[PDB]
Amino acid sequence: LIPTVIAYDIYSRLLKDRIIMLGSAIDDNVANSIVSQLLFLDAQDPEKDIFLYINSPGGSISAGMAIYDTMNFVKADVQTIGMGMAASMGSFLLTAGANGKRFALPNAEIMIHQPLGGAQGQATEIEIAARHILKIKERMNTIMAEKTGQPYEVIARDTDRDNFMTAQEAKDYGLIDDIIINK
Amino acid sequence: LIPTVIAYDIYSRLLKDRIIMLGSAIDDNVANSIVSQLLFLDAQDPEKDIFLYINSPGGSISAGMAIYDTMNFVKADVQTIGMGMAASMGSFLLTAGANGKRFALPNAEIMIHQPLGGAQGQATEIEIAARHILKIKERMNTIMAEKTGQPYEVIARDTDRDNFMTAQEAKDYGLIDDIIINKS
Amino acid sequence: LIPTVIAYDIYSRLLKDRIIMLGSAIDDNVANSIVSQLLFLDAQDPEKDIFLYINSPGGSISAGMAIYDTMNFVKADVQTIGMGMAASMGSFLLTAGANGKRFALPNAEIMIHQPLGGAQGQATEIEIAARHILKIKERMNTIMAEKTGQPYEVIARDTDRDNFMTAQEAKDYGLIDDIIINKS
Amino acid sequence: LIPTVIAYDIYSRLLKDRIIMLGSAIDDNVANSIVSQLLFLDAQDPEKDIFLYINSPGGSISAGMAIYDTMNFVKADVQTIGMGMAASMGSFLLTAGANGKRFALPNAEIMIHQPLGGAQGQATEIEIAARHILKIKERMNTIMAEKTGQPYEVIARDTDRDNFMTAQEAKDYGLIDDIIINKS
Amino acid sequence: LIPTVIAYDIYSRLLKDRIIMLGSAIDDNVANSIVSQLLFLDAQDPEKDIFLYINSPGGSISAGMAIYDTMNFVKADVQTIGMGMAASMGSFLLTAGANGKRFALPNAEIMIHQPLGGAQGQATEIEIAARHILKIKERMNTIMAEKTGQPYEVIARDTDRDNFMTAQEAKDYGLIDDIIINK
Amino acid sequence: LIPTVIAYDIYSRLLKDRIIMLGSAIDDNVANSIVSQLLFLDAQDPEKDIFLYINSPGGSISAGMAIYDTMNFVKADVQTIGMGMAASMGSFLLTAGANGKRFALPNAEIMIHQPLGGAQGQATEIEIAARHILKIKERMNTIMAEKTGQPYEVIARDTDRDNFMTAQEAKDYGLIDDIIINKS
Amino acid sequence: ITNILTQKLIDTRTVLIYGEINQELAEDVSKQLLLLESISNDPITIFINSQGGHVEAGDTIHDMIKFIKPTVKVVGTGWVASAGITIYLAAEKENRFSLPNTRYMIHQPAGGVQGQSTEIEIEAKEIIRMRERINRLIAEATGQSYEQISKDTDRNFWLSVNEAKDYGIVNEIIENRD
Amino acid sequence: ITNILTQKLIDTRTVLIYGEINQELAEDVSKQLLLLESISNDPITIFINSQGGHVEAGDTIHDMIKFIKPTVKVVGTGWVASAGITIYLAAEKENRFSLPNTRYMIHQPAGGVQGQSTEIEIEAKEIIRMRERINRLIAEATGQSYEQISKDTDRNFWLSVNEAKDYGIVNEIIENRD
Amino acid sequence: ITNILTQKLIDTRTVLIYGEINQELAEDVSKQLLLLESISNDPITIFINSQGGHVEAGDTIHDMIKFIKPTVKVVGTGWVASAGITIYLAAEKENRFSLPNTRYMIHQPAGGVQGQSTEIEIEAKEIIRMRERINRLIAEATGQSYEQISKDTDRNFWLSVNEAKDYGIVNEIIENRDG
Amino acid sequence: ITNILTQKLIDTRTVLIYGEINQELAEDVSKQLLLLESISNDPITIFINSQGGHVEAGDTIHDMIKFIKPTVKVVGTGWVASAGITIYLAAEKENRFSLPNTRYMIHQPAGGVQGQSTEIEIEAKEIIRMRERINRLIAEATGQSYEQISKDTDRNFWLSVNEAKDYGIVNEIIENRD
Amino acid sequence: ITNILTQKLIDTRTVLIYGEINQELAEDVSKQLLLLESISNDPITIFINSQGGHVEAGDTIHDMIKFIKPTVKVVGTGWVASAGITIYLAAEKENRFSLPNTRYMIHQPAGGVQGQSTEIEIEAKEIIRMRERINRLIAEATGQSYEQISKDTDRNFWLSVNEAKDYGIVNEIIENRD
Ligand code: NA
Ligand code: NA
Ligand code: NA
Ligand code: NA
Ligand code: NA
Ligand code: NA
Ligand code: NA
Ligand code: NA
Ligand code: NA
Ligand code: NA
Ligand code: NA
Repeated sequence: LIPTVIAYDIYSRLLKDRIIMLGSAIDDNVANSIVSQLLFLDAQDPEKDIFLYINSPGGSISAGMAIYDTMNFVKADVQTIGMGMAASMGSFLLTAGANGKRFALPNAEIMIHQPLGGAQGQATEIEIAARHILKIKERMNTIMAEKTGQPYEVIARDTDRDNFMTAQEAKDYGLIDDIIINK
Repeated sequence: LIPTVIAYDIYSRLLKDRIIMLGSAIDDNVANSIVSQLLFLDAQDPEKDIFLYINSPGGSISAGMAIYDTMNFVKADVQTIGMGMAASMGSFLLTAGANGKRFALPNAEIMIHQPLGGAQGQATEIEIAARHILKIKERMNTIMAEKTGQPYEVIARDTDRDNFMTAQEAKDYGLIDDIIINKS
Repeated sequence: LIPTVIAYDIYSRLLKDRIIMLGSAIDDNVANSIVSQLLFLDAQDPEKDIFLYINSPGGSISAGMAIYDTMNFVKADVQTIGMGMAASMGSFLLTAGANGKRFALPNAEIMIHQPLGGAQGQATEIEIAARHILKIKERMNTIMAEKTGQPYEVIARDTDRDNFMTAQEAKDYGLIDDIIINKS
Repeated sequence: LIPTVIAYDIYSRLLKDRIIMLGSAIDDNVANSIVSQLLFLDAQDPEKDIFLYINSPGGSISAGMAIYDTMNFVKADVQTIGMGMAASMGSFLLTAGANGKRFALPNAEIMIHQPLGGAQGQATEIEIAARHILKIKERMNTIMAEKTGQPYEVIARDTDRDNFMTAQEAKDYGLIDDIIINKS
Repeated sequence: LIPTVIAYDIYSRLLKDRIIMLGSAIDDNVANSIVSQLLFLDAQDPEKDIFLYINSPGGSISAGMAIYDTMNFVKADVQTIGMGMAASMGSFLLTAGANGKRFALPNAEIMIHQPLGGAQGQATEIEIAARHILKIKERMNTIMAEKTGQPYEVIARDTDRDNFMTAQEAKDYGLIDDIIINK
Repeated sequence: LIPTVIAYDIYSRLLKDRIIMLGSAIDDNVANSIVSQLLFLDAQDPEKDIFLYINSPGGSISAGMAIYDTMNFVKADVQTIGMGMAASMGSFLLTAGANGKRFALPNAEIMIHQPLGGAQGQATEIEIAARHILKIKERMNTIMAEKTGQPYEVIARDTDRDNFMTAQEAKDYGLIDDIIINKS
Repeated sequence: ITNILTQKLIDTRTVLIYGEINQELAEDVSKQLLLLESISNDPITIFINSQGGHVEAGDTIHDMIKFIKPTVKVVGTGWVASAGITIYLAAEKENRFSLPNTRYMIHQPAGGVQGQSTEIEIEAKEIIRMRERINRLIAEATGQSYEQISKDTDRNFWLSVNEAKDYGIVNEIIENRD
Repeated sequence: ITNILTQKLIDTRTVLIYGEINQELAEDVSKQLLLLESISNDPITIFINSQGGHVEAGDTIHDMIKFIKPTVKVVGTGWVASAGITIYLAAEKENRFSLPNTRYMIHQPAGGVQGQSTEIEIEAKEIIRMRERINRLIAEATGQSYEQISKDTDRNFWLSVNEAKDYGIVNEIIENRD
Repeated sequence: ITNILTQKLIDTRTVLIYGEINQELAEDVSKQLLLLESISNDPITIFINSQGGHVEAGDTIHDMIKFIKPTVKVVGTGWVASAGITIYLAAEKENRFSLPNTRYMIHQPAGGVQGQSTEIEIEAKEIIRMRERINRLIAEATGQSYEQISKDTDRNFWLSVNEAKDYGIVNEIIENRDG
Repeated sequence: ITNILTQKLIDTRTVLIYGEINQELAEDVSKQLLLLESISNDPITIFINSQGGHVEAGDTIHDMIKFIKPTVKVVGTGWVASAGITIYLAAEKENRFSLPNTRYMIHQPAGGVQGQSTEIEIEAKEIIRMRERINRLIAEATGQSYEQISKDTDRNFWLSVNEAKDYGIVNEIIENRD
Repeated sequence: ITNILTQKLIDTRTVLIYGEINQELAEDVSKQLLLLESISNDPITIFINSQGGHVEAGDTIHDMIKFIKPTVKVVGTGWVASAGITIYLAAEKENRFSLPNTRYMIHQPAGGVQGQSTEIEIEAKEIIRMRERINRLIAEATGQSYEQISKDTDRNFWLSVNEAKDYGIVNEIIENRD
């Protein structure tokens, strides 16, 4: 279903109220759409808050990083609301929302994560790839430590393998600020 | 064949009367559409009821959970009408409608269910996945126990395997409030 | 190759005259479209008859059941016209039309049928599936017995395997009320 | 290469002059489009002739039979013009045009045919399928005998295998009334 | 990528000047489009010439035959212009243009051809198919003999295998009336 | 999920503010779009700066070279902003922005690279391909040496294998002029 | 020492029919039966574990069992179904044994046709005849009437080892060589 | 010298059942058992490493083990599951051994049906019967009651080597030939 | 002359375990070991080059090595990993040799499940038990404590030939037959 | 007469290593080497035509060549690359021959990893170690320094038969048996 | 009687090289040549029908032909192309025969590379060297100059049996054993 309403389509109509829906795996395409929407909304009114709904299993780290940097770039506060599932890059983006304005709905699943990747070719190429992803892991952990208030070692320990959390546990963890129930 | 009657396509026209059709397997895409429709309808008029028709075999638990949380989030009462088949997440969403406003058509099939999933990798990864889905099962059972009025143990027992129900059986079980037979 | 005519496409134009074309296999998608069209037409004018053309090999039983329940739900009389082929769920829907308003064109094929399905997994799961489809078979036979005027045992006997009928045979059986040849 | 011309596309523009293009294999989809077009044109003006251009290798017998019955159903005379290839159900539809108003262009190929089908399963199922297609063959031959003026045995003999004809041969045979060369 | 110019697309715009582009393999779909365009243009103004550009490797004989019969059916003269490649049914259609109004651009390739087909099944079915395609071959040769001015035997001899021609050779042969270079 | 807001789509709306989004692998298609956008924006107002956002893993060298030459061709200054990932041809294009107007967001990854290719056929054909790609490598290194201020040998050394950089490292290297963190 | 070894295999006078019945399997069995027949006229034991398969291959094995001089004894094991039953029923009733964990199944034959009515019609007549031939063969070997077999093989007719005995398929259920 | 070599293999009176249980494997085992039986009445040792597979193939091997004269001893190794258990349980309790690193699993049988209700219903009755037959077989060989086995095989019932001993599947856990 | 030839192969009392550990390979090894045992009680040498594979197949080979009377000596070559290690560790410590160019790897077992929670839960309990059984087996043969092995097998634990010696996997690194 | 024939093959004391180096090939070579060793202590000739393949399989063949008592002579033919070189370099320098039309190639090892950083990191450390082990092995057998080999194997290092001689890989280029 | 039969095959001293040249075929030929050499020093006849294939496999067969003591005679039949020519040209000119219906083809070697410039460049240098090595080999055996061969192998250079004779590839065209 891609229903329309008056010839505005439904996501376009929600965008007019400064709501961005991130509801799929994050790749370069999705990233570009989200980035453009953030850039557009800030150009229109830098004073009003933006609402970024996140229901994503994650995806490309660099793609999500484009969204992340754009969130911080725009003058407007980007509120983040986690619904359904916010995993990997999805939960990273969720934690990246403006201070005091990071929320999740009561039954949203949050999952945090060590970076995933691949390395192919000669030993030198594999080392280059390993060093690169290790660097990525370390700066991701650093940003997460900062946003949550957890010490670096705690983030590193807790993202070693898939770590699933309830909205309440995420709040406890400092990944979100509050749980939203009603309007 | 998706007809366009005056400019509106048929689902858009029904949405103007606050009717949302959930008529497919629930995934992230479908979830996002339903969520947006709920959010939009509540923004337009928080006082008027929303009508969510459900004909779904289920799908992603987290995707359905987005719809579920949005249903409770919006100020408007979300009425649920089960038609054809409401199974797994579909029947969960059906039971999640506003109190006294959960219905099914006379020949609608309802099916309740233990969560389905997968686990791959090393023993540690499999344990992580097992613990996760067990947690999911337990909170799903808890929410169902609450919505139906059945005790937790009864939900756990009755969802162990595929459990098919008539509309009448669903009503007796607490899943729905009443059966609609005619418009009046 | 769907031609437009005056911003309507051809099916939209026919819908404006309260004609719904069911011309494919019935699945959740098709069901949702037909249901929406029925719901829309009844909202517009509950007093005027709806015309449902059926040319379908059948499909999902639950999907067709959504259409079936909606046909009975709407206040308007749903006339059914069988053209080409009305098999399985298609012929079930054909027989479900308003009394005295079930027709077929002279060379339309009608076929009636025992339900088709599948069962996979452990013995318990297979039993659950078997019991479920048997229950479905029995209520389908019951509804058909009622609509045709045939006794239950006759429907059960005659749907054991694929049973092909001419429009005339369908009329004499009680599946349809009349054969339409020319315009009124 | 589907061009528009003025908000109509090219087939829509031709439909406004009561011309229907049947230019593909006949299946349920194509049938529904043709049927809708015939139904629409007759509703608009039952007095004016309809022009059905046929360039089809055939297809589903039941699908074509929907078109066939609709051609006879509508009050308007349906003229048939064969161009390129009219084979199987295509040539059947060509012969089904209004008396004196069945034409083919000079180099159009016409091919007549015994029904094609399939049968799978147990001996009983295969027999059911065989009896069904035999019945279909016999009523098709009967209708063709009637439209051409040939005796039944002649149609049965001449459709045993693929039978290709020139427009002239089709005219001698009684399949078509005449050949159109110019717009005179 | 079909460019537009003002709700008209580029082919629609050219159709308004009575130009039909046949620029692909000929099948039932293409045939129906061309036929509809010819029928439409003649209904609009039976007095003005139609321009059929042909750049086709050929295709279905019956499909092309629909176009052929429609070309002769319409009152308007159908001019044919061969560009790039006019092979098989393409060159047949090229030769089918109105007398004195069959052209090719200087470097257009023309190829003439015996019919191609297939036959499957029992001996009887194969014979039926063979007799049918032989009949097709003979009436195609007859129409070509007539349009070119060549005797039947010459067409039959020269189409036995793929026969490639320059625009100049096509003119000498009688397939086209003249070569266009400039406007 | 590409919103159409007022009709403009979101990228069209950003283009009206002279913003071009290069957010995919560079091939002939993407190149043609970017080139057209650059050509269009310069035709509209040669005095105002263009903003080229780059989030690309690279792609075809010749395709990117079309964009590169167009960037230098247009009178307007093309500002480049690297976000997410600018690798291979992506980072080449990033460095190709107007002097003092090459930026990256704080966490953007930049990667520089020796050209990738293939060679098939006889020894002569392989030599032709090898000589060609070597020539390409050498002129790419030359242009990079020029844009960064690094000596040729340094570029050649540092692009021998995948070389990943932070925005800060890209700045100290000369690939970008500064890092934008906030809108100030 | 492979002298006293394959001699031992051949001394058992035992043929194994395990798996899908096809022409390859029919060839193996035919060879073994013909080989054993030329050695002596002593009885031959056939162990059958078969879901069935190709009916004409089953016919060949059936007819070959009756064709050779030596008395053939059959022992059903695991399952014996369709074409498998035809083979099993080649042995005289006194010689039809079953191991305890065996189930039995008879049904009507199945197939497919594509083409013209005439072609379909021809193949239909043929499968009806085959259904009749097999039903009569079953009836004859089993003691049941043609119409009883005809009615029972309408759908898959599964029989436990004991029911197969009552039905006339199996004569004696054995657990040991005695 | 291949004289004293395959003679040595056959002198061990040892059969290996490793991998998926199917009709091919049932044929190999049947041949080997029949071969060993005709040589002498000395005991036969079977080493089983099997995840299971085709139940009717398992039934054949089970019944063949009981059918032949020689006493059969079984040694579970790696894992013994489903149809594998049925084979394992063919040996008398005193003769059921296990190597230390073995796990055991019993469960209800599985399958699939597609078609009409009637066809599905028929196959459902059949798999229920099979579930019952196997459960009774397990119960009988194991010492447990039918209802205990019936309850335990509801889902995959995994047993460590020691639990398999307590349960009555394994009799003696051995590490050495003694 | 094939008399004095395959006699020569069998006189070596040598079994090669090269490649993926599966049930087929377990059957070959079992046959060879049982064959060699019935010939004499002289020692048997096993050369292992294996990345591992099926754990239950590895268990069988492991248990069979201990089951037969003859003393079994193992020589690690190329690599010995996962189920391969289990096989290798069946031999008594004094009899565990390695060629110089060999690396060793222990890790926790892996697998997959699809279905209902109950089914997943059941299989999870099962793989946890398997992880524990193998870790104890490794600990016992190796001299390390259960918790040390448990901690080390968390991820892929690669060991060079010398580290495998220090760890208690390999006892003696050899280059020659001693000749 | 197959007596004097395969005796003749085994009298040559010749092993052929042609094609991709894998564990199967390692098993064949190991068997042949162990077989030849138990026959006598006379020298063994190995002809190598190999593009390489699995490094651990190459390691096994390398170590087995040194392990057995008989002196092993190697003859490079066609090409000897990667794991092939490791095998070739197992022989003492005096015993390393090449036929005239042979080329040689050494390079660093290759592989792939997918998963978490930790998993990638672990495998990276492992391939670095392998690169070092092989480079040292090459250096040692060849006479070159570790850093020279390390620098040269950065990319594919192709050597003609004469350059392979100069480099210390090949000792003597031969055309005839003498 | 298989005594006097395979003895007869080996008495012919005949090796057949039919089909694609690969490492497997190189192994077969090597074995046969080494086997025949240890039997006696009598001449060996090789019949070649080959479109070519793997150049390094061709190199091995070429070098092995020269390596063994017995004089090798080659008979070209059907076609001899690429790597096939290299093998053919291993024999001394006096010993290079052809059957009447044979054609011959020499061309430059072919291949593929994917990756970085450096990798492509390395492989390019390597195929240029290979082209040169093969061209010199052809020139030497054939009597033509290096630059003549170099010019002719630019594209596929097809030669009829008579032209192959004139060119110095074939020495004598024969129809009978004499
Ligand atoms: Na911000
Ligand atoms: Na609500
Ligand atoms: Na109604
Ligand atoms: Na009419
Ligand atoms: Na005309
Ligand atoms: Na510029
Ligand atoms: Na007999
Ligand atoms: Na016994
Ligand atoms: Na031992
Ligand atoms: Na040595
Ligand atoms: Na020589």
